[PDB]
Amino acid sequence: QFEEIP
Amino acid sequence: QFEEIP
Amino acid sequence: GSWFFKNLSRKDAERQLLAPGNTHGSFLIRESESTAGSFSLSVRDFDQNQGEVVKHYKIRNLDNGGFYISPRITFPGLHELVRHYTNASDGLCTRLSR
Amino acid sequence: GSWFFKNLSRKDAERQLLAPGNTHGSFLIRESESTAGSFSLSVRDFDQNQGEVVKHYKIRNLDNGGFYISPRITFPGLHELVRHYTNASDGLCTRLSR
Repeated sequence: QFEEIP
Repeated sequence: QFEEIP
Repeated sequence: GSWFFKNLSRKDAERQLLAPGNTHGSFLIRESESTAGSFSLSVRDFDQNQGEVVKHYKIRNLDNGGFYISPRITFPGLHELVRHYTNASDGLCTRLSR
Repeated sequence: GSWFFKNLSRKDAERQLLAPGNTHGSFLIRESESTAGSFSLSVRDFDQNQGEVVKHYKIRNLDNGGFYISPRITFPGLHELVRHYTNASDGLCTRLSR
């Protein structure tokens, strides 16, 4: 699903 | 694209 | 389920078919998202040059509601289309496994 | 109009970016059709395992009307968000083209 960007 | 069949 | 999939593009079927537990004949019928009622048969096979490939055949629609891949034989449903090609390749690159 | 699309779902963003003519860094911001004000950035990129992929980033909303993908940098609007990531990947899988 979604991309984890810190 | 698509495979033809006789 | 099992073999019928809705909203699966060509590339998504390939990725699915080309995965580990699948073999030649592993297939799926997928329904078009921008066009309901336009189906595609996708089968995992082998090409002497490329190795494991996934072949795509367009399912044609009959006016009376049935379907067919080759003009030589038509079916009333997709279950019949599948049952046929699982017992004989009949023109397909390979007999489907299921 | 070029990068912003209303009512563009994930799968339709995927077929769009994954089409020829597009390169790595090609993208679009799309708004949900069932949740107005819900934005997603879709980016085309290469993944060493799977080839040509489209990565999805969730654009969040601030109660002041701002937007952000990473809480490290927030923007007054979408244009500001797009200009930022076009000049630096800053966390993203790749910088945006255009």
